[PDB]
Amino acid sequence: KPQLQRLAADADVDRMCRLLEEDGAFILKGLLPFDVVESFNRELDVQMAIPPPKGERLLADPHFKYVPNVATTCPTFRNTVLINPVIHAICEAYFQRTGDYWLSAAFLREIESGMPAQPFHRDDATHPLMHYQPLEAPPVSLSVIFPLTEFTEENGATEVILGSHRWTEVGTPERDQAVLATMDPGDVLIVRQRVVHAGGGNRTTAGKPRRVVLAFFNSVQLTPFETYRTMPREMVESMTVLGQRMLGWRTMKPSDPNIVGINLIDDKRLENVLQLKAADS
Amino acid sequence: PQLQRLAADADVDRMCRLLEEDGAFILKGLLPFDVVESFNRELDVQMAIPPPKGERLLADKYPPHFKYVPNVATTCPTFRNTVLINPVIHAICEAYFQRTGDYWLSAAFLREIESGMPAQPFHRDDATHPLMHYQPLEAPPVSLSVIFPLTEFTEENGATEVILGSHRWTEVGTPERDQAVLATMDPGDVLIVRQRVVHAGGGNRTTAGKPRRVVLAFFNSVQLTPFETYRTMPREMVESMTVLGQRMLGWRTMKPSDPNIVGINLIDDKRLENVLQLKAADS
Ligand SMILES: [Fe+3]
Ligand SMILES: [Fe+3]
Repeated sequence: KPQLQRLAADADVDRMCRLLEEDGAFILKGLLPFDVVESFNRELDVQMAIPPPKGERLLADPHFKYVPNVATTCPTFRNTVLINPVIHAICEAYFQRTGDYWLSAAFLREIESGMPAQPFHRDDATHPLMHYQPLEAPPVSLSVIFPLTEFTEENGATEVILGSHRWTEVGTPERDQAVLATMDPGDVLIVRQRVVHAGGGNRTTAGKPRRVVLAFFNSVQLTPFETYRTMPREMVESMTVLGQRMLGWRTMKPSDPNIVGINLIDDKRLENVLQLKAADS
Repeated sequence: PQLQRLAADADVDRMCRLLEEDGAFILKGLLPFDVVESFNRELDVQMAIPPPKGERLLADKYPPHFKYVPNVATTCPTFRNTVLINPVIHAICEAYFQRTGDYWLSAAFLREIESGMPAQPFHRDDATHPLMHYQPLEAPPVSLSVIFPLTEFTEENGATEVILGSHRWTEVGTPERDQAVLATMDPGDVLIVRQRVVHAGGGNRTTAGKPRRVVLAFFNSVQLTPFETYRTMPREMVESMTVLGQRMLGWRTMKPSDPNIVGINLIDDKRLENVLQLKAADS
């Protein structure tokens, strides 16, 4: 059975665009260097060791290891991963027809041993209107998936069904229709909108849990799952322009027919109203 | 067949159906005179202020006669404290968005059509979020146009031209203007227009007098990014609004329908309003 294509991180972007439309997913080898993976990994270690908050936990409410909006608490992600050029070439190619995109969410998941796999699904629950968008419409969401442990047959490599974005419905596909996204930390799995998939769970009996970071880039038309308006100003101005843009701190622009933009106020750009500085401005 | 006019106390089920059938209707005398009146007074203060000389994203694209006050919620207490939380408007919205879930205010701004501007083309309110163009008619609606005449609407001053049922058309095309019926209203009335209905601003034939004045509010599914972002309102202003008002303007976590079980516009796995420890006049 045809497997997921592995690609060198410096591969030409049009093949990745091509692959997204043909297979619906692909893998980049060694996009993030080891030291970058290492820092992010110890930054996330801090948040995991931070005691549990007592209020309500909207998504956490058995054992659900999970760090939300890692961009506010993980400098490596905020300052390096989020702005990674290869990622954004893909995005610009992919969001060609829809226009500006930004970060709807990026959060950590750990999968303990002996957890059942996911059921096959499409990433269309956060914005259910996507369920009704036809395949031909301009895509408005892109799943980017960072392994931070080994992804193996054993621990539950992500399962993808290639080409399945062409289906009208998910239905009940069989596990042996999927292929495995086995990768090493530093690699990245990129999944097109409408592609059917499932996390593998974890069938190790005893051992370290599989750790994945899930990033969702959507058209700026879609409301971000996580709002970054509470980030302190000084933290925001320490980011590059592109980083500020991805986190909803600037005015954006869906493609024409929208000739004006979005996320604006007083008929001005938000960043100008806020007198916003940036690492690279 | 003309747009049906209904009393403000009309039954909501009947209104919802009219949106499926006709696509638009009108509420007569929804806002009392004092509300219309003081809303107008607050507007004239903004019209008295010369437009900025910085960049102006929407105005600059129009000619230098564009009369426009953006996001009136930030400068018109009457809209922010009364009109925007109107019980009838929200009874309609709760029904219209039943299948998509929580909604909020993408935009609410002022237009003034001076004497002598020609007819606006027949369009649909689907340019801000073009993804709306591709949704099937069967999909849960995600956007709703609420139209507030602040002056008299008549055929001479270009009452809104609406084409009933035109949401079921596959294309817009280029229809001629006698296919449309007119939304002649008095101030205090409201024109409710469903997603995908074809319509146009008529223009202004009058040679003198007051420009036709309208406030257009767009209630969208919370899945859709608000056009106007109200995150720069001073906190004190926000906390003097009702909870509902705060939800309308993005200051609280909202919830799209299932299969979204979590919500949207939250942070630290918590509700935005709780992270902010945000009070409200009725909290
Ligand atoms: Fe998924
Ligand atoms: Fe319109």
